[PDB]
Amino acid sequence: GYIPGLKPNNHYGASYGEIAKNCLSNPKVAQNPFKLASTGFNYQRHDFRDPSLTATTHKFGAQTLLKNHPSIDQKSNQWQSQTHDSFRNPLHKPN
Amino acid sequence: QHAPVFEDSQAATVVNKFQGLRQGTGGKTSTQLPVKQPFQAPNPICGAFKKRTIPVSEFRRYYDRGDLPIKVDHQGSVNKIIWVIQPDQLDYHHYLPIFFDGLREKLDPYRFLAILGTYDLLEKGSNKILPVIPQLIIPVKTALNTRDNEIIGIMLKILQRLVVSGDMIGEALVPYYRQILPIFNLYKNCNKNVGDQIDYGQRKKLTLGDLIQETLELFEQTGGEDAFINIKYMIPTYESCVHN
Amino acid sequence: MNLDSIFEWILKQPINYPGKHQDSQPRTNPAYKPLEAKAQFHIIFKATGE
Amino acid sequence: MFKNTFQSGFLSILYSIGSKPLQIWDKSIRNGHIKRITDQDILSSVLEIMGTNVSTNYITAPADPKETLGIKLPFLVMIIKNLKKYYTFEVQVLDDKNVRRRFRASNYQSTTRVKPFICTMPMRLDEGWNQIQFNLSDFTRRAYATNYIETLRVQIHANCRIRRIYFSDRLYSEEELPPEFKLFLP
Amino acid sequence: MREVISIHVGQGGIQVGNACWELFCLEHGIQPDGQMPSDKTIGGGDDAFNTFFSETGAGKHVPRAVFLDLEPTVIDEVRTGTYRQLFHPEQLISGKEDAANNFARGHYTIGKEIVDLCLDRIRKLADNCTGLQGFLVFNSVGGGTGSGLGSLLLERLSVDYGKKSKLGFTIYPSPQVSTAVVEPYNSILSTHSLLEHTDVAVMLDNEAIYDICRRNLDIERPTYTNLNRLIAQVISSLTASLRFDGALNVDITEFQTNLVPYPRIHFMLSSYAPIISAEKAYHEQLSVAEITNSAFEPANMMAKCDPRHGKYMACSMMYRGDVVPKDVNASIATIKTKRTIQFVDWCPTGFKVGINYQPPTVVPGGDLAKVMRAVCMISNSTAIAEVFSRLDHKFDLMYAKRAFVHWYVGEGMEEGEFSEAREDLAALEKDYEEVGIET
Amino acid sequence: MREIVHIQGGQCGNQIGAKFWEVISDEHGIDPTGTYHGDSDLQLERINVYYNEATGGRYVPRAILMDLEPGTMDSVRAGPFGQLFRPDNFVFGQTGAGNNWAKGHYTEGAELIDSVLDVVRKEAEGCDCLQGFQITHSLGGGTGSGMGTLLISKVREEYPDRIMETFSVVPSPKVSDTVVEPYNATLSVHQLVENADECMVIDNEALYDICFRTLKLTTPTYGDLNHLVSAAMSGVTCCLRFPGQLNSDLRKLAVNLIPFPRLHFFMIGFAPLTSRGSQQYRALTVPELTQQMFDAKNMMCAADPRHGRYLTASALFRGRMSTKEVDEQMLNVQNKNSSYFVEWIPNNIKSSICDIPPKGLKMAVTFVGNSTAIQEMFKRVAEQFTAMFRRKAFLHWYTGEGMDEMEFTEAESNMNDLVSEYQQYQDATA
Amino acid sequence: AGPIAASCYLGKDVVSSAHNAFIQAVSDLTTLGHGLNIDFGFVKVYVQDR
Ligand SMILES: Nc1nc2c(ncn2[C@@H]2O[C@H](COP(=O)(O)OP(=O)(O)OP(=O)(O)O)[C@@H](O)[C@H]2O)c(=O)[nH]1
Ligand SMILES: Nc1nc2c(ncn2[C@@H]2O[C@H](COP(=O)(O)OP(=O)(O)O)[C@@H](O)[C@H]2O)c(=O)[nH]1
Ligand SMILES: [Mg+2]
Repeated sequence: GYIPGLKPNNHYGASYGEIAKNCLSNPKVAQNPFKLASTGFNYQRHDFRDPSLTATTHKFGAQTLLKNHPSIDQKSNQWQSQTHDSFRNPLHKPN
Repeated sequence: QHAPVFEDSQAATVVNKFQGLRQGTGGKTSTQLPVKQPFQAPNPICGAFKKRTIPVSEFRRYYDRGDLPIKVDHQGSVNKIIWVIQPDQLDYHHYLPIFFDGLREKLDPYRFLAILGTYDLLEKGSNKILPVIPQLIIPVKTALNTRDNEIIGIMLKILQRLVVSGDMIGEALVPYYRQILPIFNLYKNCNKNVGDQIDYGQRKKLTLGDLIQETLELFEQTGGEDAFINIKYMIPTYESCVHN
Repeated sequence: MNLDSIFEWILKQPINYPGKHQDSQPRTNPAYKPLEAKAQFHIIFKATGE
Repeated sequence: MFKNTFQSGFLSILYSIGSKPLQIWDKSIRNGHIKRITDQDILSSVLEIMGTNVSTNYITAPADPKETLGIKLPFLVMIIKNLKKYYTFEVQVLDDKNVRRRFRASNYQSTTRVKPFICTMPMRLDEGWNQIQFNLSDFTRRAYATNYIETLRVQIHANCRIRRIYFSDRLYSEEELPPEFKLFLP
Repeated sequence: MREVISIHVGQGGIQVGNACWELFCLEHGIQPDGQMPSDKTIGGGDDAFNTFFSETGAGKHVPRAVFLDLEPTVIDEVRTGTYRQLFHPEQLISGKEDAANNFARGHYTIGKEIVDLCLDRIRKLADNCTGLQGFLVFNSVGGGTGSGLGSLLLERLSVDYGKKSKLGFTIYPSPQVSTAVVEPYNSILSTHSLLEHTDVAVMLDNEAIYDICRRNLDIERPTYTNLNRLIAQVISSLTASLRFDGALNVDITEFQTNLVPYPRIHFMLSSYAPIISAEKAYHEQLSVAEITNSAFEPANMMAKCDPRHGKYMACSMMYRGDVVPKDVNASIATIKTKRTIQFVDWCPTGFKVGINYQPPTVVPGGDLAKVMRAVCMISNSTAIAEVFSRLDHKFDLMYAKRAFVHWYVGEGMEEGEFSEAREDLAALEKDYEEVGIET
Repeated sequence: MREIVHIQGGQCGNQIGAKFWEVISDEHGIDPTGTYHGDSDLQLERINVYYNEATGGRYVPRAILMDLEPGTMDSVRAGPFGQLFRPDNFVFGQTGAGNNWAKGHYTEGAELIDSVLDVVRKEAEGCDCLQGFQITHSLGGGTGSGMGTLLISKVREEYPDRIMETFSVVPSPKVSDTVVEPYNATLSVHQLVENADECMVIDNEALYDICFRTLKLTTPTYGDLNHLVSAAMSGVTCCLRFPGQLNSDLRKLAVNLIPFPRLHFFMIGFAPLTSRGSQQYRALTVPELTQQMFDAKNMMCAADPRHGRYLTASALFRGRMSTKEVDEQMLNVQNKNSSYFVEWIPNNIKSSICDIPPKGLKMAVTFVGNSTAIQEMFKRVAEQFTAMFRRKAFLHWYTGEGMDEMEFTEAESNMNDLVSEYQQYQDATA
Repeated sequence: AGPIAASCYLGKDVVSSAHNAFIQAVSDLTTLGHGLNIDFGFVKVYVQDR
């Protein structure tokens, strides 16, 4: 049943337990920036806004995409997969 | 026309029990209950081998009003045309394309006259056949579009006779391969896998595969150096004959 | 296609158009013998046209 | 199957003049065609095979596998018309040692090599009809340094008009050849 | 004083070379900079790296590898990668124009301008070595440049060196899943080329490794890195006997005398065990008997072929870890007693066994866990004719209408070389069916 | 390394290029002043493919703008990102062709094309290693349809080994803006089939349908159409500029998509496309991407793909993904729609992956499909052409410049010949 | 379909399936040619190629 991270953003080649641990220990998945209550009594505390001016007078009007897509993180797959030792120790577990 | 009496045709083995209203698929959701097989669009087959609906011929409209000098003679067992005026004085430029166009015709005597006249004109011509090549292209490809076996075989025989008729013609024909060949791609492989038993069709050359291969090797024999490269560019599965 | 080659076209392909029409069906009245699949759908067409 | 049978001067396996010229031959055709037609060069009916992908189109000497067609005789010979196209044929032979070895012969090959199982050899074919004689004795003795006991299998591939396939047993000229074996010139 | 030279050609070759050369560097304790650390030594012994490396005289080490490609993307990526100080700057040969999956281009048109420099580099590298064992070569078979350059390289080396051993690790196209559309043609051509030029060839098709990753490693979205890591582990297990002490060592030349009954039959398929993640690796014994049973069930074959459909000629297989000859023999007897596995008639004993002491290493950030006992198995069996049958069918389906033939004949290759490869493959299948019959 | 120059001609071509260069510059982080301001290192590694470096550290596109009327460049000057272009490359006439293919190919193109050919020659010899040429043009306008095709002939007779791409806008009969469209369309296609190595057809009607019923936006315009076309163009050649798992350049696509030399006309599509309001809810994964890719509605052409059988398909993915998803999805698609795929070539879909996605997307897909559906475009345009030519209507304007009806007849004959041969392989069986 | 089923003394479900099966004349029509002249009574509906 439903480990949250996996399905939306397809997680690449890695162990199932590894992906589950990563997407569980990552931030988000909780905490309210908007502070809305789950009941619904607080619905009008926050006005539903989506943070350009569409103008069809002469040209264009398509508008760019929403802020849920990556930047600066564009980086090569061989780079991300292929690092030498500066990782967590696979078998450390201090006793 | 006839048709059975439709309200009388019947089925016997099926039982006459009728379910009535009482049925109900609610409350009985077995995992083995049937579903539909939803309608599936049939495979599209197009009309690549459908008939062409032969267009109107020019030979009929010239001959019915009678401006071509041609005489049907019945003295021979098979009719043999004699010439009111001789073919060498006849101008090939005006007449010959019309005779080529007349091949599409099937109704007598127009077809008879068209093909036989083309044979005699090609045989008689010596050098004047050479300049008239460019305008002969329209009738020949229009006929080849017919997708009818008889007309196609006749036209391929025409092409053989034309190429063997006079020298210098094959290499002159080289630029015009592009528009005349691609019909041959359709019917290169259309030959019968009759197997072991005898074939009787050597008498009447209806084996369009043999005819097409014969025509192709004749074209390559007579054409010239670029004939092979044109043939290979046009039809893929060709194999050279002049090259050992 | 004179509406009867349509009959043949739809009857020749059961997998493409599966349904109750492909086989004969019992009549609700016992006095009437069950009809063969080709003719029953003719009768359906005649009734609908009327 | 041609075993325990007297075989002295000649052995005709396939001969295109008959009700069914190929009783024993097996045909497998994917994109080709087989038929006998009277020939313009030689006014006689000739069995004939064509197709594309010469590898797939072939006829095998024995009808079914697992059995020995072994031929008593040393000299193979065929009557073949040159169609200026691809053409291959192979023979499987049994040597002094109990080993079955294979000779492949190709029109379109340009290099020859020896291998424990296959030895491919090119040919050069003259124009028109011709008689080709396969010694096979010098071939086994030179490539393998081993005498031959029996001739297992014969295989002919696509793009040929075949008149006669037989075994001659010795270099024979047209005078020694019987009238039905010799090819009458046009 | 034993050496072996590695050749990587094609994008697949380069990408598997990166993965393997990480593994060997970690196994020998060498940093990416090529310098062995002054402190924190992890590996005993000397000359152990000499099989794959050469000492510079003071400090760092040079891998005995060469990288070839015509498309500079992967090579430039390596040269900007974290291993840039490892390799020689001028042994990473980059072209300017790609073969674009055209075998004719890479065999006749653009590879001939690079092969001269390549063989010059090979001579320079082989001059240093004294006990040259042979060459390993990596190339994806379904790619134009890889296939053509590999074929040309093998043809040149066979006449330059003569009897030196060469091992080709080919990645054949899967039965149904493939990336290109023309690759049967170049696969058949390259197989025809290397059949008469390569001593040993290994089958490593993709789909089988995908399924192994799915079942055992519990990977649901595998990528190329995992396959490359697994192949690297197989290579390490194969060659550990040349640089680690063992009870019953096996040399590279212990193969052309053990595995191939006849010169024509030298394609073999691999298997590896155990393959398991750390989350469930430690809950069972990892006993030698069950791991060697894991090596032989048809489910863990590295190539998409069914061993149950044919007989076996030979099985050469190596353990690394704390195995004992008594347990190896006990497991082999059990395998022989098993009825679903049958050997060819003329082979009473068909097993060659190797034992090595060094347990397999684990790459941090990888998938596999750390275990003591591992087995890598190489089998030559009659069942491999099915892949040739399938590729033959795929080939003649398109060659019936002469599709794509112009894209090859327009670049120097004649019309008739396809049919030679076709009849050669037919001869190969006839050879397999001939060998497979009992006496 | 392995560069390609850009040539644009005609009003439609110039409008397409004016947005294509904006998209490319935004992708590479280049300001309209030509000074780099990007953030990622990969943005400049292979930047030389489309840009030349100049003293002072600025970059300039290697694009040549060509036309017979000056208003087009006098307009593209004023647009955003228009300052990048070299003033010297611009070549223009002083009269105009008047949508007349005869004028744009015989009486004015022959005189003007000398300077533009010299400039193209200079740019071609300037670069270190040529990959090919790409040109964007429309088949509904006379000057474009004549200039572009004569330029293709001139470039091909000079560079026999290089590749050519032509992004052709084809006129659909429903939304027609010019009464002379069939004539110049047929005349252009006749020459284009002989020389273009790849042709990529785009339909305004299909663009309207997609921007209406997929995007759910009220009022699209030529800016939006050009934006879609620009995304489609960039997707094809992105892997040539960025690293990837399976790099697949233009030559690889040409080898793997064209079975026979005369079949090089393709339809394309881009994914994903979502409305502004419904973007928040869609979950971007490869099943959704492939189901939107293969949908009949997403094609950039009015041709209906399920009315014919695909010869070959090709998909270029952008973003970070696992190849298992890609290939198993492609296998599932080919298994489920087995009736619509030609049977005598097995596994007829090519896949490729690039790890750098377009800006503003996690993951994107560009589809190029060589399908037998394009026969209907040719049938309709041929029917309109013959209906108008049977009465010799609108013919004296063309015949006034030394061109006669034999050329029209030959063009129609070859056009129908291509139709027949192209539908030939649809019915072939093993 | 109820009056039609009553007239034919046949099942409503089978007659409805019969209509849904026939109404797939668009599949026949999409293929080239295939001229259809459906009469079923008073209206004669003809369709040529398209
Ligand atoms: N196992 C494995 N195979 C790969 C990998 N990358 C590509 N391949 C295989 O290689 C084949 C195509 O060749 P590529 O490696 O992509 O490229 P190439 O061999 O250099 O040939 P070109 O594309 O013409 O340059 C594909 O069919 C894949 O099966 C990989 O990372 N791992
Ligand atoms: N995509 C796009 N198409 C356009 C634009 N302007 C015109 N068109 C199309 O181009 C066709 C006319 O082309 P035209 O301007 O005559 O080409 P030219 O003669 O070479 O200048 C019309 O059918 C329009 O549909 C544009 O800004 N964008
Ligand atoms: Mg590659």
